[PDB]
Amino acid sequence: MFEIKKICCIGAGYVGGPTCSVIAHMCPEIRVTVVDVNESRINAWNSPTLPIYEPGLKEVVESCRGKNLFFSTNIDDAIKEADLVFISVNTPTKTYGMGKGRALDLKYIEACARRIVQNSNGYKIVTEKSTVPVRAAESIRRIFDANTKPNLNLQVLSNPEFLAEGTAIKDLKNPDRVLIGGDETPEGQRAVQALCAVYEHWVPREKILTTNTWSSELSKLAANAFLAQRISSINSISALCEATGADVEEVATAIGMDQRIGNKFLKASVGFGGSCFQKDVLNLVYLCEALNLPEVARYWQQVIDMNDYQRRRFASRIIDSLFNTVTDKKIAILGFAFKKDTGDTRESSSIYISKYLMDEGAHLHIYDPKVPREQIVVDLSHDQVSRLVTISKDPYEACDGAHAVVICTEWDMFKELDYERIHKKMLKPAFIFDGRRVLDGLHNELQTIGFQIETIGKKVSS
Amino acid sequence: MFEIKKICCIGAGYVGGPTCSVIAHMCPEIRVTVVDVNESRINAWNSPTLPIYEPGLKEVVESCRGKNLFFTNIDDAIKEADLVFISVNTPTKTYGMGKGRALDLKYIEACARRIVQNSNGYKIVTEKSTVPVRAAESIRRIFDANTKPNLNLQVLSNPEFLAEGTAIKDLKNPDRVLIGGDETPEGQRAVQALCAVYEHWVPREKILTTNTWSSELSKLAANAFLAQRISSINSISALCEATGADVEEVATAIGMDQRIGNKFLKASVGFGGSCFQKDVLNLVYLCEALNLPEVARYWQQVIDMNDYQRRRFASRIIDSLFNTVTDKKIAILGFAFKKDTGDTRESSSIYISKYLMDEGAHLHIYDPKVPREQIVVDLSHDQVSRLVTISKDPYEACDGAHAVVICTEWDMFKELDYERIHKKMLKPAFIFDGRRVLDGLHNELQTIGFQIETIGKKV
Amino acid sequence: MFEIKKICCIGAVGGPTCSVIAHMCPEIRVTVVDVNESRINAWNSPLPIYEPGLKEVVESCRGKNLFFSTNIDDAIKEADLVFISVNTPTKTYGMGKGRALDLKYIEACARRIVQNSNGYKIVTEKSTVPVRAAESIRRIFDANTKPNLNQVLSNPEFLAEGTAIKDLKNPDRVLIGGDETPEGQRAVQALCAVYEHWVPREKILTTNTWSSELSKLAANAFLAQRISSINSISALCEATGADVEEVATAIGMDQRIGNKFLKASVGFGGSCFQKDVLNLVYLCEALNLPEVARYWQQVIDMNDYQRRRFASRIIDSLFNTVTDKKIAILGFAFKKDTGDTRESSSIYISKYLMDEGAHLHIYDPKVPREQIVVDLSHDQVSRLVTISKDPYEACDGAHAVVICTEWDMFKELDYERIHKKMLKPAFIFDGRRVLDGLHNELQTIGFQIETIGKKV
Ligand code: NA
Repeated sequence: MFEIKKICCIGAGYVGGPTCSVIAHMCPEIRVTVVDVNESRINAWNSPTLPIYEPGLKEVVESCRGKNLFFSTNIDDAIKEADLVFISVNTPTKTYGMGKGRALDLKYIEACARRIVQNSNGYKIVTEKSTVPVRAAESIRRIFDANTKPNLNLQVLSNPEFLAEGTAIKDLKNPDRVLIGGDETPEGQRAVQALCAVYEHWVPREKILTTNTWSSELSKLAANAFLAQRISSINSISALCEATGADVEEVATAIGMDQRIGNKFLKASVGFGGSCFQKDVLNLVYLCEALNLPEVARYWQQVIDMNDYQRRRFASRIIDSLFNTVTDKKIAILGFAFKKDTGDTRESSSIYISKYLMDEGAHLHIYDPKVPREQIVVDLSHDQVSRLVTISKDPYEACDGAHAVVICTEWDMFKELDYERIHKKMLKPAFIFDGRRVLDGLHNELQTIGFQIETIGKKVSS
Repeated sequence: MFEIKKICCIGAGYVGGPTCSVIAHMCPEIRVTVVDVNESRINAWNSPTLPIYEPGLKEVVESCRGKNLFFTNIDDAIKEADLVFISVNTPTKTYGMGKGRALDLKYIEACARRIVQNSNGYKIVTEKSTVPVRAAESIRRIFDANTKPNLNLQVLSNPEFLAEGTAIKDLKNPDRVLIGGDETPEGQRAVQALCAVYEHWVPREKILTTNTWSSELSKLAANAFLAQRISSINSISALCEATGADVEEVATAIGMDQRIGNKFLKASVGFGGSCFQKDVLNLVYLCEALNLPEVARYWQQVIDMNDYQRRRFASRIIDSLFNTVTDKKIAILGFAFKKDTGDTRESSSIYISKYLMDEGAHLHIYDPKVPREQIVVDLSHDQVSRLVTISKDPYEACDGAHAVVICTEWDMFKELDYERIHKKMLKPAFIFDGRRVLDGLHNELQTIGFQIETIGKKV
Repeated sequence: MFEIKKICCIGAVGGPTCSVIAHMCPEIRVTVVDVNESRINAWNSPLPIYEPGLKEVVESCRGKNLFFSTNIDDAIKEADLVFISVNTPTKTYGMGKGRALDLKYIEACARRIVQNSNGYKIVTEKSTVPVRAAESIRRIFDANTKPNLNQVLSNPEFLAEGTAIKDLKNPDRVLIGGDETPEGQRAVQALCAVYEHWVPREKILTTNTWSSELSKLAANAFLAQRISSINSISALCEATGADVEEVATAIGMDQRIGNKFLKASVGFGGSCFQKDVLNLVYLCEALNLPEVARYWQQVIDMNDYQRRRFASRIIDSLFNTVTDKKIAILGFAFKKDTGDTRESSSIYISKYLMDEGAHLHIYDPKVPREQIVVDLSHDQVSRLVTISKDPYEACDGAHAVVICTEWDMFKELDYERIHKKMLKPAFIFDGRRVLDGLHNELQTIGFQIETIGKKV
C-alpha cells in the first residue's frame, strides 16, 4: 500500500491554506508545501500577519512554518517532489457566454491539469480540493490521458472542503465528516486509501466516507443547496407569518425541536448571503438544465427565487411605510456584511436592499463596524453612489435626521444601542425595520419611546 | 358651529390659484392668502401679467387683490388660517417602484410636515390637488406622529374638476362640489365648515359630502369613465372601417339614449392631455397594489385601446405610401392634444410623428398656436435635426409632400385651399383625416385627385 | 406586335444578364446604366465582378451593342425595354425591421422612369421584390400619367453567384408575369421574343404578375426548407446513431424528392435564402395568415438551431471553457469557391466562440483579410480575433480545428503535422461533411473527430 510523504497544494486561499496547515500540524512526518500563483499571498503567509483571519490559525502556522510547512512561488518544484497534489484554485461563476451567471469557469483548473501533467513523472495523486462542477474530474482525467508520458500514472480523486468562515480550525481538527471520492477500480482504491490514511492521523475511521468521484463532486454542491433550502423555507414561512399573525421565531423553534429536522439553519433573515450558497445552487440548476432535467432545475431554482423575493419584499415594506416616496429622504443602513462578525460583503443582502432604496432616490447613510469604507462604494457601483450614498463612522451619525433605521446584519452591537437618543433626532414618524430579528424582546420598549418597529416574520400591530 | 375666517392655500399653480380667487370673490368676509415657495410666481400674480391665461381671471383677481386676496410668507399664513389648502402638483413617478404609473407624494410630504410645524390649536387641512387614494391617511399619519398639546388638525378631501379653458366658469357654476371627511363628530364639523364656504355661491344640492376615501377615488374614476367613452367609441371606429359602417352615425345613435348621453363620443386618433392617461394609469397601479388584478387589466384596456388607435392610424399612412417613407415629405397639420390650445402634453401628434420618424420620413409640422421650441423638445429623447422641419404655414409644409396628415381638429384646416396644395404635392397625394373634420368634403377632395381616408370610414 | 431593339438596365444581377442578351442578340442595343460612377467605369475597363466566362462575353460586344454608361436619363428615353435591377435591401428600421423589404430604390426608379419617358415602353422588374410591388408601380404610373403615355411586367432572376453565365445561356426556366389584359399579353410576348433568340419556348413560363413575384420568393424558401429539413435530420442522426449522409442518399434516390440540396451543414448562408424566407413570413403576418407565417419561420429557426447547436458542441467538448484558448476556424465564406461572406455560418460560429473569450485564428483562401474584421464588429475584435495567412499557422498551439466552409483544400491538409503542434486533446469539428472517409485515419493519428449528423 502506497504511503504519502510529500504534499503539494496549488492555491493558498481559505481552502488549501487552513487545510494544509492542519495537515502539517497533525502529520509531522509529512512535508506540506502550499503554493500559489499570487506572490503577495505567499509573502503574507510568511509574514507575522496572515492574509485570512481564522481563530487559532496563528498558533497552527507558526508551529509548523519551517519544519514541515512551507510556502513558496516555485510551483514546478513542489509538484515534482510531492506524492499528493491538491488543486485548491478558485472556480468563479462564468460572467459570459453559455451559462453566464450560473455555470462555473474551469480555466483555473484546466491550467493546473496541464501544468501538473507537465512537471510530473511517475506515480502521483491529484486531488481536487475546491468546489468544482460535477464530471469535472473526468475533464482532468481526459487531459492526463491525452498528454500521457511513459511511466506516468496519475490518479484523480475528489476531496472537497466543508469549513465555514469563522470556525475553520475547529472544523478541520474535529470535522463532521471527511469526503473522499475516487474511481471504483483497484488503482483508484489504492489512491483513496492513501489519502484516507493521511486523515486517520487525527480523524476516526467512522467519520471518513469513501464514495465514487461523481458522488463526491455532487455532494459538495447539494450540501450547500440543502442548507440554503432550509433558510428559504423558513423565510417563506416568515412571509406567511406576517399575513396570519404567527411568529416565525416561534414556528422555527417548534419545527427545530423535531430531531429529524434539527434546529440549525432556521433563523429567518432578509436573505442568505456569502459566495457559496447562491453560487452552488445556481450551478446545480445549470447542471440539471444541461442534463435535460428541467423538473429538477426548477425545483432548486425556487431556493434562489425565494431568497430574491425575501429581499425585494423587505425593501417594499420600507418604501410602502415611507408613503411610497423616498426621494431625498435620509435612511440609516446599519450593517453591510452578509453576516455578523466579518467584513465580507459577497452577495450580501445589504447590497440589494441598498440598491432597491437607491432606485427610489434615497439618501442612504450606511454603517458597519468592520466592513471597510472602500468596499461599500465598490459593491454599490456598476456616479450614482456619490449622490445618494454616505458612509457614517458611527451609528448615531447615520441616524441624525433619518426617517427610518434598517438593520440588515445581525451585529450584536445594534441590540445595545441607545434608542432613546436616536428617536430624539429622527423625523417623525420614526421607523425601525429589523431584518434579522435582533430586537426580539424590545418591541414594547421601542414602541413606548415612539418607534414603529417592523420585523421579518411578525404581523404589524396598531 | 365652527366658522372659517382665514384661508391659506399652499401652491399657486392653475389649481389653487383660480380656485382661491373665486372664493375671495364670493366670500368678501373671508381672508384668502395664496402662498408658494417660488417667488417668481407670486410676483406674477401681483403684476398686471398673470402667469396663467384663463378667461375672466383678471376680473376676479383685480376685484379682490388687496382686500381679502393676498399672495411668500408660508409660515405666518399657516399659523393664522383656519383652513389650509394643499394645491401642490403630484407628478407621475419616473423611477423606482411604480415608474410611469404611481404618483410621487414628495411635494405633499413637505406641505404636511410644514403645516404641522407652524400650527397650533384647531385647523382644517384640505387637499385640493389630484392625489392618489389613501393619501390623506399619510397626512394624518404625519399629524398624529408630530402631535402637540392642544392640537386638533382635521383632514379633508376637496378635489378640483376644472378644465384648461373654462376654469372660472366651472368654479362659478360647478356641476358638483366634492368634499370628503372622516365619519366622526369632529370630522363632520370640519366638513360643514368647508361646505359653508361654497354655500356663498353654490347651491347646497350640488355639494356632496362623502368620506375621505370616496372623495379621492371619485376624482380618479371620473377621468377614467370619460376616457373609457373615447376608447369605446374608438374601438367602434376600427370596427366601422372593417364593416363599412360610419362611427359618427353610430355615435349619434348611441348618444340619443338618455341613459348613455351624447357627450364624449367624438372618435379621434387618440385622447391627450395630462389628466386622462395619468389618472387611468395611476388607477391601474392602485389596483395592482391592492391585489385586484381583474380591475387593473379592466382599466388598462382604456390605455391599450388608445395606444392601438394611434399606432393603427400611423400604420395606415405607411401602408398607403407603399410601406416606405424614407426621405418622403409628410405634412403634419396640428400638434396640440386638442383644438384651441397650445398644450401638447400627451398629444397624439407626438406619437404619430415618432412612428413616422422611425421610418426615416421628412416631417413638416405646422400648428397655429404651438410654439416652435415646444415641438423640438417633445420629439427628442441626433434624430430631430435630420428629419423634423417646422413650417410657419400649411402650404409650406405641403410643398412637395406625399401626404397630408390632420391630427388636431383646428377649424382652419377645414377651410384650406386644397386645389393649390395638390398641384405642388407629389403623386399620388394622400389625405389622412385623424379627427373627422372633413365630414362633407369627401366628394370634393376626390375629384381634385386626393385619396382621402379618415377614422371610422371604410376606404 | 412590338419588337424590342434597345435595352436599358438600371443597376450594374443586371450586368451579366444583359451581357448575355447582347451576346445572343447582336441586333439589339444593350445599355447598362447605374447611378454609381465607380461601377460603370469598372465595366469599361479590362470587370468589377468575377464570373467564369464573363470577360469573353463582355469583350465580344462591348462597343458593338453592349454599352455601360452613367447617363440614365438618355438610356431610358431611347430604350424599348427598361429593366429594374436595383437592389431591395431588408429594412433595418421602422415597421418590418429585419424582415420587410425597402422599396425606396424601386420608388425612385418608378418616378424617374415615368419622368424621362414618353409613348409605349415596357417596364420589367428584374430584382427580388415583395409581392404586390408591381401594383405599387402601376399606381405611380397612373398618378403621374401624361397624354399618350402607356406596361409593368415581372421577370425575376434565378442565377447563382458562381455559374451566372452558364445559367443564363442555358436556363432551367424563364419566368415572366403580366396582367391578364390584352395589353399585358402583348408585353409578355414582346419580352418572350427576346429570350427566344437562344432559349426554347418550352422553358418559358407565362403567369400573372403576382404569381411571378411570389414564385421567386417561394422558390428560395423551398430550397432553404430542404437544407433545414436535412439539418433537422442531422440532429436526429447524432442522437440515434444514424448517419445523415446515408439518410440523405436514401431519401435522394426517390425520384419525387430528388437528391439536390440535401447536404447537411452547419447552416445555409448567402444574401438570398434567409432574406426571402423572412420576407415571406412578414408578408403572411401582414395578411393575417399566422399559421402560414410560423410554418415558414421554422426554416429560419431550424437554421439558427443548427448553428447554435454546432457551436455548443465545440464548447462542451472543450470542457465548457474556451477562455484564452486557441481555436482554428477554417473557412469563412458561406460556401466554397467564393469570397462572399454575407450571412455566412462561419460568422455566427465565430461570434458564439468569441462570446466565450476564445482566441480565434481564422483562415480562408479567398475571403479578404479586411472583410473578416468587419463582419465580426458591431475593440472586442482586436483582443480575440487573429487572421492567419495560411493554415497550420492557425493550428499552432490550438485546442481544436473547426471547418465551417466546404473548401476542397481542407480535405487535402497534412493532419499528421497539425497534431504534433496542437495541444492535447486535439479536436476536429467537421461542419460540412468534407472529411467523410478519413475518420479512421484521423483517429489513429490521435484526433477526436466529430461531425454533423454522426454520433460520436
Ligand atoms: Na451558443
